[PDB]
Amino acid sequence: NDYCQHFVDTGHRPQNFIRDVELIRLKDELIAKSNTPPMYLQADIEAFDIRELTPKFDVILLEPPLEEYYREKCWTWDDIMKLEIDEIAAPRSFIFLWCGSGEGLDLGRVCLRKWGYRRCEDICWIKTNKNNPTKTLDPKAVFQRTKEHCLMGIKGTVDIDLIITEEPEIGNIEKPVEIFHIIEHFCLGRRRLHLFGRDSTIRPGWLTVGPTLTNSNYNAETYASYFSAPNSYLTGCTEEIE
Amino acid sequence: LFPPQWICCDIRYLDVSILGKFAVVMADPPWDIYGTLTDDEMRRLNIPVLQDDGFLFLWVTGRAMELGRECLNLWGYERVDEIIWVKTNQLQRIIGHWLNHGKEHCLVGVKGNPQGFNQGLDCDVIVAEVRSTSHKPDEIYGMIERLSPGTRKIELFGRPHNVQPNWITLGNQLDGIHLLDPDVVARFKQRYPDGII
Ligand SMILES: O=C(NC[C@]1(O)CCCN(c2cc(NCc3ccccc3)ncn2)C1)c1ccc(CN2CC3(CCC3)[C@H]2C2CC2)cc1
Repeated sequence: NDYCQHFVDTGHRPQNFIRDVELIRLKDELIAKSNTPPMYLQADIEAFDIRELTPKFDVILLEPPLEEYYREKCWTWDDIMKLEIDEIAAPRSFIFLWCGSGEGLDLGRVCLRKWGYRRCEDICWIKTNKNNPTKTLDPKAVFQRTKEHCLMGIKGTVDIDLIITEEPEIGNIEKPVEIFHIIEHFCLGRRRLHLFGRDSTIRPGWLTVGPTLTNSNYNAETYASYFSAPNSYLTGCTEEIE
Repeated sequence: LFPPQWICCDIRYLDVSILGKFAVVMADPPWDIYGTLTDDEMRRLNIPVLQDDGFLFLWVTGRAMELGRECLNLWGYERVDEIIWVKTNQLQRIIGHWLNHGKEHCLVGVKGNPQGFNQGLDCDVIVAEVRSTSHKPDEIYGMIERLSPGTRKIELFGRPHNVQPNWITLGNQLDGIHLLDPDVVARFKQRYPDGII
């Protein structure tokens, strides 16, 4: 069965036919136990001195609002590349960068190198269209774009690299919550920053910073207190120390 | 000459200038991530002579995700798409040390001003069962045929199963030289009168 031909015939994307898309649940409970309280801060990141965010982060999730997310203030790759991400990352730390499906797959790699990371994984959010079998192409597009990439980068010394969900409604810019499961299951550390998160993405174990947040509770010293000894070096996948 | 053609050869040393221009180039190179080419050999490959206007399909993995972008740009292309192949078994279920790999990547580069192509007919995800080791899915040829039907195409580092109508396949495990396009046959005799490379 040629699913590319089938899509040409019927409009059903090939991913629509992937099927199924022991007990890694203790890990989840341990993640839940070590999670810091959610913390969040409304900040216009273009105007905001990023150094005010301390301590240095083990994990940075970065989700700038690309113009392409609005098909029917957007950030260009120009804006994104001038963010001083290297100033707030811990010397051994990780980044996950939503790059969309266009020029971001190239420019996002430029950003990762600019900030001192190398790419170790390319995670694809593959969007099914089971509930609506046409797309308006980017002029440069050769094919219909049915996925987005989240690049994982590393600086310093269970899951697959695919997320399959149905394509959200026109103008819903939300990314699949599964990216958080993937990140947390890596057990990379507990200082976790989500830049350009929203009210709807706030989450235990995470600091969320974005312009559309309606409330803040971020305090630098309160936030640092969660990682003071004996907790400074936890993976976020172990028991809290008694 | 529509039926399959091929040239057993070492793509490093073959003079590709004898082959003319192609609407589509596809390459599945042995990146140095077993017959490997170094990064410099990959950079120096004479891809630029093979097209004036058309598309490049470049399979990449590991660090070649970045190095293939480099070659692509150096060879004169702009990456305008990236196909991923989701590897499944016979039951349509899914088959890099941080995550398990469910997919292979194929960059799509444009050069010049291609016209008469049917952009938008296929989408950028392939779902297809794994045949053999290092075998790419046959679906890519259907997508390439619908994008640019009837045009002449060339594959670098192909294997015997990869030969296809409208395609010329170069690879060092093909069985000899099989050429039918008369313009190519002429330039081949002229450049290679004793039939050796
Ligand atoms: O086996 C291979 N492909 C035929 C050769 O023919 C064999 C032998 C060397 N190779 C050459 C090499 C050559 N010159 C250098 C030389 C000559 C003699 C001795 C040593 C070195 N000239 C002509 N072919 C290729 C091969 C090896 C790896 C992969 C990877 N894949 C699989 C993948 C999955 C979807 C597709 C993709 C992947 C996304 C990145 C694919 C094919």
